[PDB]
Amino acid sequence: IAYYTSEP
Amino acid sequence: EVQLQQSGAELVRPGTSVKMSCKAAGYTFTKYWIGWVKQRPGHGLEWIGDIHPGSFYSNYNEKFKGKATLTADTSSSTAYMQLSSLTSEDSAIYYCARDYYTNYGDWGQGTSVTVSSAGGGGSGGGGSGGGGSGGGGSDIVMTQAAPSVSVTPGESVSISCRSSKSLLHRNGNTYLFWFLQRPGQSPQLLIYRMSNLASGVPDRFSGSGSGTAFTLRISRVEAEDVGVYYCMQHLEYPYTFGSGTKLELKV
Repeated sequence: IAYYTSEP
Repeated sequence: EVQLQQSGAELVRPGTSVKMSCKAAGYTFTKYWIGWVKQRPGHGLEWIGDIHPGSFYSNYNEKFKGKATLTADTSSSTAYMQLSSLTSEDSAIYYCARDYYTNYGDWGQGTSVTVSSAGGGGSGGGGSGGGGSGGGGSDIVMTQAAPSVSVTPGESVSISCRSSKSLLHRNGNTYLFWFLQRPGQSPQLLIYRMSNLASGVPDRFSGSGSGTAFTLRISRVEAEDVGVYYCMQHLEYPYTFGSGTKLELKV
């Protein structure tokens, strides 16, 4: 999971 | 199991502030985004923002800029939301939810905030904050055409939603979610990425769609299916919900 957005 | 434990109800005067907590158990706190949701009677569900307790990156719905401030304390695995300068529009139940690969599957029990002249002095001032956002263009409008639907028990029903743009991602997934909120409960995730059944949800529930139009089909409706069904898009910030479809039994 990206640390900079939750958007897929 | 994953648990999110939220702080106690607040009853506070106009003009005060509150700071509420969401204590996380059962998973790695610094790995997953936590989102916050406002449930105000007559106003469905509304997405506030999210935060990554590992990086402290945060993103806000612009509607809440100057209203909500999100923080996290990794020493106690606790996330916080401060609401500043409270008005009667802020009276609502506020939820935290863990974002598991875009699925808001784990929800806190909610913190009730009631603004009233007969209330207290609140938590006191604080870090009023900021952090957003999506690109700053148009938000995705999620429309549920029916505010309610009445069904005979054991018969089946369709709940409809549509999005103002396609929710189809280039990875092939369609970022559409269905939630049910029963009386006195937190929202429950039913279907994730358009057609995937969430753990522990009966396979009486089915999700389908085109990309811009969607159907939650509830086969053989039971008493435990009564509540408000919401669609939500998790494609782009800010995340947005439909206005909700109340299912009632015609018993």
